[PDB]
Amino acid sequence: YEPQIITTDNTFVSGNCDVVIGIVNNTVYDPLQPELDSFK
Amino acid sequence: IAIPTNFTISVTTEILPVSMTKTSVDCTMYICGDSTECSNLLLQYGSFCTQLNRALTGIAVEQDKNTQEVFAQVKQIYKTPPIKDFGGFNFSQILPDPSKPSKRSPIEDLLFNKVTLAQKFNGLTVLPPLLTDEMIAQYTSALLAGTITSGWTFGAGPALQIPFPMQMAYRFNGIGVTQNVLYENQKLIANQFNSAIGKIQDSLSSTPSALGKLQDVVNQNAQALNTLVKQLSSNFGAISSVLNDILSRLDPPEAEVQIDRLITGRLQSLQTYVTQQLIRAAEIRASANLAATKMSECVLGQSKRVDFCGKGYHLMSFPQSAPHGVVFLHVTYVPAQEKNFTTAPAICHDGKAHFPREGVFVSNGTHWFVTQRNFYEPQIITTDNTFVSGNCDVVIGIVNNTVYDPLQPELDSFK
Amino acid sequence: LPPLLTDEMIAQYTSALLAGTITSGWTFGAGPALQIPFPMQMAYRFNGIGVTQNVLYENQKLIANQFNSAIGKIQDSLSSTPSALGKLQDVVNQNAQALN
Amino acid sequence: IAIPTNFTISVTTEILPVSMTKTSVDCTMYICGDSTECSNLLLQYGSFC
Amino acid sequence: QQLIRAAEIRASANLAATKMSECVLGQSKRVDFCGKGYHLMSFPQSAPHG
Amino acid sequence: YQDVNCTEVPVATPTWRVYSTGSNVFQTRAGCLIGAEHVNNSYECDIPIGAGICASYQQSIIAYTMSLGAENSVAYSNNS
Ligand SMILES: *[C@@H]1O[C@H](CO)[C@@H](O[C@@H]2O[C@H](CO)[C@@H](O)[C@H](O)[C@H]2NC(C)=O)[C@H](O)[C@H]1NC(C)=O
Ligand SMILES: *[C@@H]1O[C@H](CO)[C@@H](O[C@@H]2O[C@H](CO)[C@@H](O)[C@H](O)[C@H]2NC(C)=O)[C@H](O)[C@H]1NC(C)=O
Ligand SMILES: *[C@@H]1O[C@H](CO)[C@@H](O[C@@H]2O[C@H](CO)[C@@H](O)[C@H](O)[C@H]2NC(C)=O)[C@H](O)[C@H]1NC(C)=O
Ligand SMILES: *[C@@H]1O[C@H](CO)[C@@H](O[C@@H]2O[C@H](CO)[C@@H](O)[C@H](O)[C@H]2NC(C)=O)[C@H](O)[C@H]1NC(C)=O
Ligand SMILES: *[C@@H]1O[C@H](CO)[C@@H](O[C@@H]2O[C@H](CO)[C@@H](O)[C@H](O)[C@H]2NC(C)=O)[C@H](O)[C@H]1NC(C)=O
Ligand SMILES: *[C@@H]1O[C@H](CO)[C@@H](O[C@@H]2O[C@H](CO)[C@@H](O)[C@H](O)[C@H]2NC(C)=O)[C@H](O)[C@H]1NC(C)=O
Ligand SMILES: *[C@@H]1O[C@H](CO)[C@@H](O)[C@H](O)[C@H]1NC(C)=O
Ligand SMILES: *[C@@H]1O[C@H](CO)[C@@H](O)[C@H](O)[C@H]1NC(C)=O
Ligand SMILES: *[C@@H]1O[C@H](CO)[C@@H](O)[C@H](O)[C@H]1NC(C)=O
Ligand SMILES: *[C@@H]1O[C@H](CO)[C@@H](O)[C@H](O)[C@H]1NC(C)=O
Ligand SMILES: *[C@@H]1O[C@H](CO)[C@@H](O)[C@H](O)[C@H]1NC(C)=O
Repeated sequence: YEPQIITTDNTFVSGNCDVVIGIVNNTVYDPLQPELDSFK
Repeated sequence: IAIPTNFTISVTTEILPVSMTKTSVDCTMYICGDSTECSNLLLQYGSFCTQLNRALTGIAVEQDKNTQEVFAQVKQIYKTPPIKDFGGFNFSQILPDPSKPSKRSPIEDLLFNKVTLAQKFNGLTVLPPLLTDEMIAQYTSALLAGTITSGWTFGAGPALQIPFPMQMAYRFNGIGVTQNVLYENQKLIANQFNSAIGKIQDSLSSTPSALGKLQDVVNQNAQALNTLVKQLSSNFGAISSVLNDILSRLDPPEAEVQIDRLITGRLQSLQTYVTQQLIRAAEIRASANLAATKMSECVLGQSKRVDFCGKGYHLMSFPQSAPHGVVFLHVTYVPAQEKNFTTAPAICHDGKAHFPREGVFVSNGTHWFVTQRNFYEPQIITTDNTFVSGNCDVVIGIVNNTVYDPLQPELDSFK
Repeated sequence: LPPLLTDEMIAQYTSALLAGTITSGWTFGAGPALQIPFPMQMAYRFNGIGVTQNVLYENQKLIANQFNSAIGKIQDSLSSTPSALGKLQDVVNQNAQALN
Repeated sequence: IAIPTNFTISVTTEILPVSMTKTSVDCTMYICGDSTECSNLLLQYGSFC
Repeated sequence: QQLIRAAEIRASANLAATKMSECVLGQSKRVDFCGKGYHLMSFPQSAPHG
Repeated sequence: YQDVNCTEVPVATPTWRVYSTGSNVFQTRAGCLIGAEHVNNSYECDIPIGAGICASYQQSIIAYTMSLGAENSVAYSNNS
């Protein structure tokens, strides 16, 4: 048990979220966005 | 290259004997039989009978040891929840059925009904097995409930629950197919699984004799024992085959020789029978050890040894009892519907050679894609599913193609 | 009594197995046989024991030379030493002696 | 620590026996050898043969 | 004597069958089961009785 | 005594006539045992008898049906 924030580099995307049963809603934090906002 | 595009689940039956009938025979009742002078003559031959009885007792105990080793492998007796919502799967065929005889599932009942087969004779005895059939059914039910509910974790330490459609999801992950395949083909997989288990019992029942080994051993034992009894009525080069006749019709000093001849013949026959029983018990114990191994590796965990359990990539197994043995049902993943493409070792872009992180390169004729090895889900070649190494010209057989970069458009819009 | 399977037929089985494992990797042991270029199969075999693929793809010629030389040496090793077999002969000797 | 920098592919031989010559013995003929007296005497002994 | 020898030969045959199934038809992660070193692949050959 | 409808036990010396007939007689599949007390509850298997009976010493000797372990049901639900 080592909980961690759900970023976009420890998970992968595949299709849309209709076929799977049991999908939940949440936000996947992206690491590049704060740096891009800082520097643009 | 040729990559599959579809799959089939399959279930395969395996049958193994684990024990034989425990028997016991004592000399004095057999060789001589309620006669004092015959016993007096036999006493001169030494201690054959003590060692014979010891040898038979060894096998008698070893049978119980075999059963204990093969079946008794759980510290606790688990139990399925009262409701059944295993994500669409259906285990009604294998789970115990209450509205029936004591505890047996339909397949176990079919097994007991299909297999069909000694009474009290002179000097022979059969000892009851130490574990009754209900206890064996209880063990198998515990194992099945544990593996349905808690995966393989109950084999190592304490049982930890897990949703079934999620444990199979990364039971695929063992054989190299990613998770989303199951989560996007759950309904089809469940239907194939249910259909296969439905077929298996008809396959067992329709074939008149597929049990084979389980029945076979029984016959052998009976046959051997019969000959022993039929060895009792033999003159062995004497006047008559009945001891009372010999003793009554002649004086003891004369009849002693005939008594001795019968003694020698019967003793030799008993020796041969015991030797045969020992040799057979060795092989049965070997099969029991193999069964215990298969139990440990295949039921309590996934296996990576090819053709150890079923044909194809292995997923799990389910045990069932039998009159004198065990029956495994192996669930396997078999690819099918292959389609062929053209490949290349590694791309060469910008003067640098790019290799795939996990998967192969394929091409439908004009464009190039990266796909996993056991399934066909093409993806655009990016810079995060490939790794760079070395220079372009070293590798033989490379091809030219661009490698898309995800960060470039994003910084292009926001320079 | 004669054996049920003649020796030529055993040789045919071994040839079939060898061809299958040469030109199809090991997929023919699970389902339908699938072809794949041999150097790619060897690359995956390396990837299966903790060595990345570029190690093979850079040193293909050296791998080939070592492989060929080793197989060449096996034949001489068998031919020279007379006790190379040493185990199949023992069974025949024991059976003949017991029957005699 | 110590790590390698080279390798040598090798091939090794292993040998296993799988079968032995099938055989049979004419039980009665070996003991008696086409003699009527021996054959008649042997029937007393039983079903060893 | 023949019975005991046949049992031993059966043990050897079962071992050979397991080796053929597990090493010719795929890689193996069992140490020293097939060769000394890291296993890659095996090739079979026949013999008069083995 | 093995394979005997136990009523026939007295038929077949100074102190042996306390283990014949007697007061406690238990009938099992293997035979009948004299000198033990039947108990309803169950424990682990001590000295075994057959057909699921394991005699033991506790201050007397008891004969009970064998136990297979402790019940344990796993709390299983489709999102836990
Ligand atoms: C998860 O988020 C999605 C996206 O907003 C939700 O789907 C929509 O929810 C709103 C809420 O009122 C509905 O009006 C829409 O009809 C839904 N669908 C679409 C396509 O917009 C969804 O309800 C959220 N919750 C779950 C459990 O999925
Ligand atoms: C993979 O094979 C399965 C069957 O093994 C396909 O499922 C069948 O699809 C057809 C479509 O016309 C249906 O009529 C059948 O009823 C389906 N069978 C079952 C058991 O449901 C499946 O479509 C194949 N995969 C793909 C991608 O086509
Ligand atoms: C699980 O499978 C069993 C047997 O395959 C199902 O039991 C049968 O269900 C059919 C449905 O119409 C009945 O007609 C039969 O009488 C049932 N009993 C049999 C065949 O012995 C069971 O319904 C399935 N469970 C689920 C949840 O689908
Ligand atoms: C090979 O695959 C590519 C990728 O899908 C195909 O290119 C696209 O194919 C779709 C399918 O009809 C078209 O709608 C697109 O317009 C195509 N181009 C692009 C840029 O997406 C290509 O047609 C395939 N070739 C063959 C021979 O199957
Ligand atoms: C991949 O692209 C490179 C870059 O153009 C190709 O390399 C050129 O090949 C031509 C062929 O004779 C030479 O004349 C050029 O001098 C090469 N230039 C460089 C920078 O190497 C290469 O041939 C292409 N490979 C394939 C398979 O198309
Ligand atoms: C690894 O060892 C091999 C030999 O086992 C080296 O290859 C030899 O290189 C020398 C010099 O180029 C040649 O004279 C030999 O003929 C080569 N041997 C063979 C069998 O071809 C190789 O150089 C070594 N690795 C490194 C990085 O040096
Ligand atoms: C779990 O089962 C319950 C039934 O009580 C159902 O309502 C729920 O939707 C299920 N959850 C998922 C993720 O399928
Ligand atoms: C392999 O694919 C090519 C086209 O890419 C096709 O022409 C050929 O027939 C295929 N080989 C088969 C089906 O054996
Ligand atoms: C494949 O074989 C053909 C045979 O003519 C040869 O021309 C081609 O160069 C080979 N390709 C590679 C990548 O070795
Ligand atoms: C023993 O005999 C009695 C009467 O003779 C009979 O009622 C009883 O059923 C017998 N016990 C068994 C186990 O058959
Ligand atoms: C045990 O069970 C029997 C019958 O089931 C009953 O008569 C008895 O009271 C119970 N308790 C004891 C201590 O024997």
